[PDB]
Amino acid sequence: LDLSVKAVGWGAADASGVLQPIKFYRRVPGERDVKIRVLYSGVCNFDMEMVRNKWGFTRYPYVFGHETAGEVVEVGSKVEKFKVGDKVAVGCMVGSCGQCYNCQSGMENYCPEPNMADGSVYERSYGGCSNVMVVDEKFVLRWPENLPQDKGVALLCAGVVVYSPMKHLGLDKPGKHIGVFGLGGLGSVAVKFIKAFGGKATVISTSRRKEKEAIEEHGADAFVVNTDSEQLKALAGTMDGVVDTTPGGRTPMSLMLNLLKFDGAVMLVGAPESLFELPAAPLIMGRKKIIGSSTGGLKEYQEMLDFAAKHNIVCDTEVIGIDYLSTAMERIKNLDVKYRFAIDIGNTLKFE
Amino acid sequence: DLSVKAVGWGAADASGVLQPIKFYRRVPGERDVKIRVLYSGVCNFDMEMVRNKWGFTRYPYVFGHETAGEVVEVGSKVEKFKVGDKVAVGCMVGSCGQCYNCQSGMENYCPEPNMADGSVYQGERSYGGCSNVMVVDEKFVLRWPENLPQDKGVALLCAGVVVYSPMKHLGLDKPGKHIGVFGLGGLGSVAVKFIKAFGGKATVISTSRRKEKEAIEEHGADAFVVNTDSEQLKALAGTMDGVVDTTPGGRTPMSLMLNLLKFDGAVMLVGAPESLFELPAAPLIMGRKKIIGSSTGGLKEYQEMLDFAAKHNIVCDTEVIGIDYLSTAMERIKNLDVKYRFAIDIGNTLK
Ligand SMILES: NC(=O)c1ccc[n+]([C@@H]2O[C@H](COP(=O)([O-])OP(=O)(O)OC[C@H]3O[C@@H](n4cnc5c(N)ncnc54)[C@H](OP(=O)(O)O)[C@@H]3O)[C@@H](O)[C@H]2O)c1
Ligand SMILES: NC(=O)c1ccc[n+]([C@@H]2O[C@H](COP(=O)([O-])OP(=O)(O)OC[C@H]3O[C@@H](n4cnc5c(N)ncnc54)[C@H](OP(=O)(O)O)[C@@H]3O)[C@@H](O)[C@H]2O)c1
Ligand SMILES: [Zn+2]
Ligand SMILES: [Zn+2]
Ligand SMILES: [Zn+2]
Ligand SMILES: [Zn+2]
Repeated sequence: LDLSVKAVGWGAADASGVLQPIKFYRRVPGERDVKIRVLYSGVCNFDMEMVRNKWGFTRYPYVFGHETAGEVVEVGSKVEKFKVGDKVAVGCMVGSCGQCYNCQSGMENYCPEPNMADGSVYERSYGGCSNVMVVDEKFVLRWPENLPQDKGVALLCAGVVVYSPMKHLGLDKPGKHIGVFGLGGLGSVAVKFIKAFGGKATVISTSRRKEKEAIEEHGADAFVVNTDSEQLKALAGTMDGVVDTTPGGRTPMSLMLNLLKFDGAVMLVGAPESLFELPAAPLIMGRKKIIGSSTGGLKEYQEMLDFAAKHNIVCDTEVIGIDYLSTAMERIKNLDVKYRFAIDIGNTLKFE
Repeated sequence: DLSVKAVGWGAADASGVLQPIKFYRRVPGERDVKIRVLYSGVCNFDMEMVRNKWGFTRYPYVFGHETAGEVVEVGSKVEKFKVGDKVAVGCMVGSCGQCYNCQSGMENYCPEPNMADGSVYQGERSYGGCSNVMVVDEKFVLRWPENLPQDKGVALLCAGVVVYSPMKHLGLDKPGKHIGVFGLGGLGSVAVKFIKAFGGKATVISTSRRKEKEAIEEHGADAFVVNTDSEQLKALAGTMDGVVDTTPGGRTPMSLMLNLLKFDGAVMLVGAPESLFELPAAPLIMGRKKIIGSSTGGLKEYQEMLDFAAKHNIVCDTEVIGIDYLSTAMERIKNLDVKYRFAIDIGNTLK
């Protein structure tokens, strides 16, 4: 009896970054392992850049996927969390050292030795844009019954990235006024989380066309175009926090600091592109802070999903077949999707 | 009503030529404390303010945010201070008293602070503590601990509070923490001494190789590194819970300070802003690191800081001078030729 787990995934074989199918094996499920039939895989800006090795974290062959939703088809004998049939998800990590202070305190995303699903080096692994995953139960998330997997799968990226810093800073309280720069996947979900927390959300966007969806769909309290200097001046000193989802350096730090109240925080989550110019005087005079954040701990992933489910929050998602992946990447780059693609792996990814 | 006849030192205009300035203080109201000034600290801030370096200076200008003296009179409703008590006044003599910051004891972040030296941070016209007498609302008067000398201690009102406040806010005032300190002057040296007394570890990064001995032997630093020693700094990557930057803003690379931090580390900027920092986002994001600024402290923090310094016998290295040396002292302050602060003996030399 051949036990091996045959898999196929999409990514790049070479540094050229040309998208291709990649055949490989998953390990046989150990006693604590969960074998997952992948139903949906999110794709985002991060994946699009990783395939071209924008940041030097990519090892080839490279199968992307840090946004994975599926169903349990097999469990190891000592698995307690999940049974066959259960809907589950996997985020950016499939392992950590488990003995460092970060791991002990539930911040596995800041383990010095993370085991990334897509194998990014910042074990040799293949990501969730594949037919099947085998993952230790610790790193598998329970999927809430009331969330659809197709529209929800992007929460694993869009959701956790914004939820984690807001919780860390204690901004997830009623009454807080939070500004959000850039209304894409992260931006839109941030607005929806802020409203559900009982806060007030202001959107600053480069796209005037997004006013309607910001106000009418996401429930933002205000929408401001980034070039509207007089309106931005008027919002000086009004925000408990600012969430910057724009590429690092594309929004002036001086603007973001000026919008903050005393003790306010700028939360940088966007991909670094260029240096910020940082004036010290606003930080010092206002005891303001700038903080960065990447993904979230395992607990935060689960809490985020449970929260989204409670308030019926999803990410605006376009569901596509695997054969459209090349075009999807182009649309991601051109900011021509509202706001994320989800790949229907379960129905469209096939062998040979 | 005006009453108390007063003399202070400062400048009449932007030339910054030091002179005596004659004025009157108000009669103590019911909540006021009249203070005979015994010592006044002077520092970089004062030296620059007299020349209006930053445009905050209103003339005539009598500096002094580091004032220690004794109570000679109190208003009828003051109970906390009695005649004869040793006291101090810091940078503020008033605030709006009704904003969230004021209510939560962070008067230094009131939108409408009343500065001792009258610097426009609006704000009421005032003359600072480099004067023979002060009249101050009891709320803004500090109790001076008996076991600290006023002459060597008065600089704590500036050097001490500025570094103590952010470390407390960030929870860095705990045993085991490793804190880096850029610039070993008044703030730097006192920071080291606080860090050690908190039970932490202090590394000093300085531009002056000659300060190695005093850093280790006098202040109790665990390590000393020259700022141009790239290889040593590389080796300290990822070791520090916090970095205190006392250098002028923009003089220390932000990339260096971020690189020195551990996961969840904080950069604390307290130095006078001079030029923009270049901020790379990647270290912040990857390490969940933070950059914060801080200015002076709340009234409670001033008092806690003094009480703490007293408990551990912490003072600032101070050169005590007469008022007639003030012109030369300003020059030495600018040339970084004092270890590390001047205190003026007002009580005995200002007539
Ligand atoms: N920290 C983490 O853990 C983490 C994890 C995943 C992703 N990220 C990063 O988070 C960022 C946002 O993710 P996303 O999926 O929402 O990205 P996205 O769809 O590529 O862009 C989000 C929005 O940012 C604004 N924007 C994009 N490019 C811009 C530019 N050059 N100048 C100014 N504004 C620009 C646009 O908003 P408007 O149309 O409103 O102007 C756009 O809709 C990306 O940089 C991504 O790499 C970070
Ligand atoms: N945030 C606040 O509330 C507040 C309040 C008062 C003062 N301050 C500011 O805090 C800073 C420190 O005060 P201080 O009285 O300790 O200052 P200082 O005696 O003028 O300078 C302190 C030390 O900083 C270093 N330094 C000075 N100029 C430098 C330069 N151009 N480049 C690099 N390093 C330089 C030197 O250390 P090394 O010899 O070791 O290199 C010097 O001994 C000043 O900028 C002061 O204005 C802030
Ligand atoms: Zn670990
Ligand atoms: Zn993603
Ligand atoms: Zn106030
Ligand atoms: Zn001072």
